Amino acid sequence: AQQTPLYEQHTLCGARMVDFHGWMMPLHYGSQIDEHHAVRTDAGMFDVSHMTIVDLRGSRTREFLRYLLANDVAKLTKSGKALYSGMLNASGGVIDDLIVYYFTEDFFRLVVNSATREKDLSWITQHAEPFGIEITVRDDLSMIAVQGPNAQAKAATLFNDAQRQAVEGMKPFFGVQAGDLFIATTGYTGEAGYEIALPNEKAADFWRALVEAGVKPCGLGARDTLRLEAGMNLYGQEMDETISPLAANMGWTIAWEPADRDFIGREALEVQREHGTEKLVGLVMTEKGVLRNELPVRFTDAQGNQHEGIITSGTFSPTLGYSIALARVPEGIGETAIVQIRNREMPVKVTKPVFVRNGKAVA
Amino acid sequence: SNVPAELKYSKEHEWLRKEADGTYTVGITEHAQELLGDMVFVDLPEVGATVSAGDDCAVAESVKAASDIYAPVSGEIVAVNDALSDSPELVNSEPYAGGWIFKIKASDESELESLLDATAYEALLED
Repeated sequence: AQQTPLYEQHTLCGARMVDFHGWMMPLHYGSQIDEHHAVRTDAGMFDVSHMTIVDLRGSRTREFLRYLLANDVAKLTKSGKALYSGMLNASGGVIDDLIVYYFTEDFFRLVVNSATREKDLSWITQHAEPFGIEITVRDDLSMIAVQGPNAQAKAATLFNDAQRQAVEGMKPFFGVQAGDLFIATTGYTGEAGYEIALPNEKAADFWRALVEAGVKPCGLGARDTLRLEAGMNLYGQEMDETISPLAANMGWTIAWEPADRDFIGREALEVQREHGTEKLVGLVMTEKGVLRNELPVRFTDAQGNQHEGIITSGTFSPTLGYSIALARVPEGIGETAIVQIRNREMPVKVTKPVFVRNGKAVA
Repeated sequence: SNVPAELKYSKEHEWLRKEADGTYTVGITEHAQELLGDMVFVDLPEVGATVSAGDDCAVAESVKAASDIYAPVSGEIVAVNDALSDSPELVNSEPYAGGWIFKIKASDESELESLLDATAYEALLED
């Protein structure tokens, strides 16, 4: 595993480093619970520099993306507008989820996860070729996510005047280049904030300024508890190449209309949607204990027949004060289930696959 | 004082404080809490249980993992720390004070002399 460029900054901030898909990354800086609290109530930040940023240019870029992705970038009509989308294989399974930004008719940007960098880049370069797209992997850039109710105001203390005017009152899911900073109102936590990409050689200093602006360093531990409360998927757990997006609470991201836009996996997905699929739900365990990944989830229908699903992600929610999980389960589950933890069947509530909105329990 | 001077210590990163009444107060060290991370639950033994050293007799649950806590010595449990039910984070914030896990009446004197003193434990961490 590589030592990441912000390593001295992380260690000055008290990081406990762990191996994370080939990079030593902070698991936390002292207390993952404190770090979760900081993002819910003030401001926390995450080194997301091992996301890969991909710039796509050429007259056929929009057409290409309308084919590659299952959401529809035709919906991006204002400069800087972003959307979340799945990228599917021919059989309708999820290769990755990603964010894409529109800048001009012939300039878009994709951001992809570290774990799936190489698979996605290969998929992307294979399918872009016939469209004659200039494809730029921006490994020259680092990126920091600043999240929480005071994240934007704290970050914006570091912006010059041009930068503040460019993002003033910017709505969620926009990204804008302002000087050497690319500033986007995106995030993986359920809170307001930015993700800010900037040259590698500037990142350590910018992290330092952010700490000084009152933004708490936050590690992977907190990144998982915040994202899971917010009902946001993690590739490889909530979905993978064998799982349909309709079985991963990604139905809302499929842009079915207009009907004449074919995209990779659309045919398979149409079939899937007609057969019907399993569904991703929330689970809440108010009794003592922690739900864990891959545990069986069970329920008995009115007829007395048992059905089985599986936890895709489990954790302790600091905001709710109970364990929560996302779980993929047969259609027809009711309001409760049972999860096998050790050799005891723990009852759980079945809920929508989101636990927190606006720092409050979606109760 | 990541290692308080006057305590005894075990291999599995617990500490023991001999009390006025001859019993031992037991908890996990600063080192052990550091590696556990924030505690969200603790499962405690029954008051009155007899344990042998190395029995798994409590569980610390963090956001990441359950983690067994072992009896440092043989004896009978005479108390457990009920504050951990509402404040498990004390294991992290006060590992030598409010974060104590249980109290034990030791039943084997040669076990008690194998325990490390402050300096030996500081040395074990030095590896």
